[PDB]
Amino acid sequence: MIEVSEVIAKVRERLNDNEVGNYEILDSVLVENINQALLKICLEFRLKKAITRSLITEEERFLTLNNLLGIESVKLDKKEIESRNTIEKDTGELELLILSDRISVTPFKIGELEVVYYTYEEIRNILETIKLPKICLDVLVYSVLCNLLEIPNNETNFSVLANYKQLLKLAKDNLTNYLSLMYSKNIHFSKVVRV
Amino acid sequence: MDFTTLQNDFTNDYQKALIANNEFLEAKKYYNGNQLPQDVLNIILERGQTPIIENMFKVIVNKILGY
Repeated sequence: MIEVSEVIAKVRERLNDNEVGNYEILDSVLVENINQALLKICLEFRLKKAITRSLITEEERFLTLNNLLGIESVKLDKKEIESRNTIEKDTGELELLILSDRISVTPFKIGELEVVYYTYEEIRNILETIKLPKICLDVLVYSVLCNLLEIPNNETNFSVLANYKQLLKLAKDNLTNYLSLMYSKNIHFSKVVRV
Repeated sequence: MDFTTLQNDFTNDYQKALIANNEFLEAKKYYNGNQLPQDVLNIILERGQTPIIENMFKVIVNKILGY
């Protein structure tokens, strides 16, 4: 778990804005930028998988998720749902209807939905805590810092942004190392193709 | 002529003919398809591979016995 205070402190130090009195960058701006960074980080690395198992009937037809990034598996009464669409097809094959963080089934059928998806748990207060591995700290800083360096404070801000991009790439490499060590098999040989 | 020397001479004859009877049973196992060892079979089956056994000397013995 990462506290927001330490991310904020590192960003303030890096922006030469570690002054309690002045705060040229408002904390609302920093919290919004941290939300954006959490968005991008959780989308690119698929950090947070969530499972929701609800029921849809004729009364309520939609399943309201929260902070949706992507759906990787849908079951309806232990039956695979195959295609995804946003158009509300009248009849045909059974598809999953996505309505911008509302989930239903296109040629509607009474039943239950077991959906696997991805989530943010974004923050709104400086005293909150980000439920992410500590290795994700440097990728949060260096990603939110590139978002703020492009305020035209200095004539050489974009070269500094370019340097921070490489630093961010290295941080992402570290994060990928961690994720592979956690959630991946410890294998050393491949399997023969069986057809 | 009694049980004592019969048991002792059977032990002496069986222990000195075990290294050849083991090779006889190995040869009869190799003739009947059982040609791969256990560790080689495990190494093949851990990769998801089907172990193929080419019984190339069964047809040789079958040719000589057919003569």
